[PDB]
Amino acid sequence: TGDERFYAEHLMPTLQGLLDPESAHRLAVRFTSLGLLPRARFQDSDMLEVRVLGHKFRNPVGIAAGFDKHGEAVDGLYKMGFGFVEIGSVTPKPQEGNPRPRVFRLPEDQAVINRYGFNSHGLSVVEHRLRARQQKQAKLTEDGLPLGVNLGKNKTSVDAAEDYAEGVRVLGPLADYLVVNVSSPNTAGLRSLQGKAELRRLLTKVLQERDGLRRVHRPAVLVKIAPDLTSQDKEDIASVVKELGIDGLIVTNTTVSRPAGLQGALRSETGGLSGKPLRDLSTQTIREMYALTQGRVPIIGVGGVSSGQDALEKIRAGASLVQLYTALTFWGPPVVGKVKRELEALLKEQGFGGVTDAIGADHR
Ligand SMILES: Cc1cc2nc3c(=O)[nH]c(=O)nc-3n(C[C@H](O)[C@H](O)[C@H](O)COP(=O)(O)O)c2cc1C
Ligand SMILES: COC(=O)/C(CN)=C1\SCC(=O)N1c1ccc(Br)cc1
Ligand SMILES: O=C(O)c1cc(=O)[nH]c(=O)[nH]1
Repeated sequence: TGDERFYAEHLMPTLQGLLDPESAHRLAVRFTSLGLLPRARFQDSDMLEVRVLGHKFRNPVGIAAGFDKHGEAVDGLYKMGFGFVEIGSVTPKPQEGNPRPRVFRLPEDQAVINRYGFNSHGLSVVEHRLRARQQKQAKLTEDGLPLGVNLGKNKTSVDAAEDYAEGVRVLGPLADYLVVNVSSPNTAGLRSLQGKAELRRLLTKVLQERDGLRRVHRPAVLVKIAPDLTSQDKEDIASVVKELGIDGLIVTNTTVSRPAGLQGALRSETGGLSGKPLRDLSTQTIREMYALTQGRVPIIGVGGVSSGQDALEKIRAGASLVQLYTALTFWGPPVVGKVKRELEALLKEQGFGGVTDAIGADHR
């Protein structure tokens, strides 16, 4: 399309030339929340529908956590053509996150590095925001457009599992799925929650809290993992997820690694790296986790998706659904329909009747 070129060649480079990335993000959140978006001309075909996590998803392409941290732009993101929206991470108490600057573009790499540190309006503020559109969301959910809520921990929390439990109690009843984010690289100690003994204790407490919610308000619970895990850590996660009946995995968060070859001047900033250089590390992590779980645990695949091919690679490796964030920085809103159109094309070329038939196809 005309819109795809204009955004990619003119609008987004202009925005980047005028605004630091934090400012640009805030402007984007505001524009999205007001629906000031190009026409999403693409119409989701039936071949893109997926049923997973107790829900229908109109298309498998979602917005990854971090773009709408505080649940301000949900409706605008469905307008953009996402099949599902995930907000957060949300922490129990409000907190400012790290000092500025804390996000960095690597345009030569089609990558970003961030160290926001869980800036968050907190559970109460987000609860009230979601409550104001709760039945609008119920209708969307029924129509195949579900909502996820991603939960974090405050910086000075003295009991991580209690922070997560509080999130389950407060936002659980407003979500179609919850995400226990134990993979931010930007909160000290947080990734150690991925260890076997810590995850089992943490997850058992999360699941108990969830199961105490009334049936119509009881979300699926997913765990979001890092791309930097050891083999032992992956095996341990898979074991715990099976043991406890965790509903799904989100694979992956940003990487603390710096793959060889990065060109951006800002490559050595501290934080998590996203976008193109994370792509195949994330696809590989999906593949491994799918195998370790016997294909029985739904996976949301994320990291470096900016085309239909990238989405199909993750689906074929084991993802039921995919998410993207960093591709918007570079391509803007038209990227969404681009992914979807390309994905539909490739599915037909590869002889799949729909997305569902492609899930895990590389393992067979
Ligand atoms: C600026 C920024 C902020 C993020 N904040 C969060 C977050 O609060 N919670 C979370 O689970 N992931 C967070 N993420 C990670 C993304 O959800 C996603 O896992 C990652 O960026 C890989 O996808 P991408 O390459 O399409 O950006 C963030 C990513 C970026 C770029
Ligand atoms: C001055 O800023 C704009 O014109 C923007 C952007 N943030 C526009 S114009 C139409 C549009 O879609 N956006 C936009 C919205 C979300 C995102 Br993500 C990127 C750009
Ligand atoms: O720093 C953050 O808030 C954030 C960054 C990120 O890359 N991942 C995440 O889970 N949190």
